Amino acid sequence: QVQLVQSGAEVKKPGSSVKVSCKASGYAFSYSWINWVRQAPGQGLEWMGRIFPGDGDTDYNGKFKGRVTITADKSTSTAYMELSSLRSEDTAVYYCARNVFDGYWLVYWGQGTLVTVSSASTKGPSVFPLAPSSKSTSGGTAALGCLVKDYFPEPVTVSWNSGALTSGVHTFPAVLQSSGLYSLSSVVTVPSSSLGTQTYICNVNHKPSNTKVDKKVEPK
Amino acid sequence: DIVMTQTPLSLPVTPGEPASISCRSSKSLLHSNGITYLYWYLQKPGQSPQLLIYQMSNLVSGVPDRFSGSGSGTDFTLKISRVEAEDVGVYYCAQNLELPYTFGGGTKVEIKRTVAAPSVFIFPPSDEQLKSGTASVVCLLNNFYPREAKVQWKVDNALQSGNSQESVTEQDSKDSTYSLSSTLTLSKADYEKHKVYACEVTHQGLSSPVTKSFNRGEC
Amino acid sequence: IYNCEPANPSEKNSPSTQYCYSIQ
Ligand SMILES: [Cl-]
Repeated sequence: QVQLVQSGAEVKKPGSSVKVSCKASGYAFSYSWINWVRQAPGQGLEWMGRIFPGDGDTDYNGKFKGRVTITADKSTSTAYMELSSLRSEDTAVYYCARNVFDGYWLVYWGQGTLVTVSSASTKGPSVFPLAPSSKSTSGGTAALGCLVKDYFPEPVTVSWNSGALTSGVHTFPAVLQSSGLYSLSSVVTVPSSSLGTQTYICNVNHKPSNTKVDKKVEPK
Repeated sequence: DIVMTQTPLSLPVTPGEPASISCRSSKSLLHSNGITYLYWYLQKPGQSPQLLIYQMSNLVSGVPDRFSGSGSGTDFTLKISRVEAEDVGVYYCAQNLELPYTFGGGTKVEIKRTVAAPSVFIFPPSDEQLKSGTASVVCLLNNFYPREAKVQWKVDNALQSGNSQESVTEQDSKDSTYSLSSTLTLSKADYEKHKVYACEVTHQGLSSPVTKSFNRGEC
Repeated sequence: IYNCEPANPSEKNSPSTQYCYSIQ
């Protein structure tokens, strides 16, 4: 079973250098080219370079002005991509992919590594209620939610009533604020007629800061 | 470098009907050996890219037979004979004829369904946040189609630009709708400077723009 | 002369190319 397993998401400061790993198994590491391809927002896929681990031979995309270094460690069947002098526009998901000879090209892909380039410091979120009101009713339901504000880096997770409430939930993509911190809202739709007797609580978890918060959302 | 270009940028598809997407290269990808070095990849939502078609017309074993690829040396088409819901995602063409390898900009395939107007809700800032010195007001557009929508904030009937941010969900896998949040952020001070807070929503499913509003403090 | 060269960069060092050269 061919597998390519990459390192986890990485936050890097501007001007730094990141090292992304790609651990290979299920085939002969030495004898296939490992390629690196990135996917920046608003961009398609962009090729960075490749390495043939057997002899260490490489090819690089000239566009990256010598900022990319690709290496291999045969002892662990791991390929690496390093990108130096990071800029905000280097924020992207970086994939490794194995070339399969005889015309197939990039059949096997790693799961990708998100590299986020930012000067921001780790900070846990503040959690505020989005209270149901006469202005958040439709049909026979009411919308309510939680505003998870001012945290860094991604990700946060949100559940409702400790996981009991999953139907009607929308947790929006986080938005990057001008401050450099993230914010997102999670909303759920429920029957309006039982807002006085049903309790709704959002469970927020921010692992990078080891922050957990439970916020009760009530009518107002 | 060889430039790869795709069209359209976005393609709403109807399960059960055919769909086709196009690609072109700035240079012929035809080799003297008769092979055309054009590849089609698909990145399904939340997944890594996968290879569907190698060398213009060859289906990877296991890929459903409804997929096919064809073209000339410079212009290519990926065809789905009969679309299935599981075919959504971003399709990329790519060439490996020359270094550097290059990819098209992608075509995002999503599900076409009937127009559905958003349900609109508005949320004043919580007292808790206000006490912290900031005011976030949230407008929610729930379960609508298509994705295109316009949200304008009015405060005391004055249009406010620059102080809001939108977030939109990806298409729901079951009902094929979108939801959207628009959040207007003000300092607690600037916030108290005004009274009427209103969200005006324009969408194809609405005969006329809908407004949800509240009076600061009074309910 | 028979050409064993890889048709494109993704066949550089391929088993087919190596074998081709081996029997020339
Ligand atoms: Cl390759």
